[PDB]
Amino acid sequence: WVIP
Amino acid sequence: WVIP
Amino acid sequence: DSCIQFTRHASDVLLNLNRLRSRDILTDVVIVVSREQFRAHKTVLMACSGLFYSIFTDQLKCNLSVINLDPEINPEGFCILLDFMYTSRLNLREGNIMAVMATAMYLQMEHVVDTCRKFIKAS
Amino acid sequence: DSCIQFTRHASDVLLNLNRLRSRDILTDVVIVVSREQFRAHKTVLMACSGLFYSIFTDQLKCNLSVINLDPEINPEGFCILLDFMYTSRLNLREGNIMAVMATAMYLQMEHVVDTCRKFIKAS
Ligand SMILES: CN(C)c1ncc(Cl)c(Nc2ccc3c(c2)CC(=O)N3)n1
Ligand SMILES: CN(C)c1ncc(Cl)c(Nc2ccc3c(c2)CC(=O)N3)n1
Ligand SMILES: [Cl-]
Ligand SMILES: [Cl-]
Repeated sequence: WVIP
Repeated sequence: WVIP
Repeated sequence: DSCIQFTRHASDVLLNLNRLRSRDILTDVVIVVSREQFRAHKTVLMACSGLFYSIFTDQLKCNLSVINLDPEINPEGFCILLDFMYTSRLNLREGNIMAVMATAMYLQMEHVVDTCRKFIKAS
Repeated sequence: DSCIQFTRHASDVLLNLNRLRSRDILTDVVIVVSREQFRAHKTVLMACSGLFYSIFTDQLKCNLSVINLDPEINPEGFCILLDFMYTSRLNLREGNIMAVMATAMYLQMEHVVDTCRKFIKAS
């Protein structure tokens, strides 16, 4: 999971 | 396009 | 093999599937969650959820145009997860994380359950 | 928004759609190319091809279970492109590049046409  |  | 690969292809496919959903094009099922109705593509639901995968591979349920979820399922939690299925983006907030995790466990969306468990453990 | 994103989600969705195709699950159209028949999901075809997008948004053609391609279309070129649609992987070879480019131009798959033009220019 990432900060888009 | 890339070499997978 | 000796194949070449287009890096953005899967993302572009999902973006177009979401465009079809937003215009209600070739949607073939309505998911009923309490009073709320959500139109979707059976194939996308199966691709994202262990629960929908089991439902639509069933020789009888594969032909249903309406699926009613357990009354304990929260429509907002489902909406956030349906958006995630079509975008890869999860709107996880303090006020919705419990409903999102419970809906993801029911829908059998393992990666969402994992990030909810981690975000809850941190707080 | 304040969304989080699962990097592998789109790839995982496409991998599952290809698994459904390989098992012939919820396929809703057969594409006829000369003597050869290819089963697929209308939504995936639309998501990848400007030609299928135009066909299945048509109020009459959206309901057809069989689509016949132009007799000039090569079944191997189509097969390679159908595999690309479901995998992001293109089996581009010296012996098939002309048929692949011609099929991609007909199917309106802009990124495939672009790599074929570049590979031809190099040789
Ligand atoms: C497991 N399998 C062969 C498969 N093939 C095709 C599809 Cl569409 C599919 N989808 C599915 C099944 C289980 C799960 C998911 C999708 C997401 C998840 O967390 N569990 N799973
Ligand atoms: C252009 N548009 C709004 C849109 N919405 C939904 C879908 Cl499924 C779609 N697909 C499509 C259209 C044109 C092209 C492609 C897909 C690939 C391409 O090279 N051209 N295009
Ligand atoms: Cl997931
Ligand atoms: Cl393309």
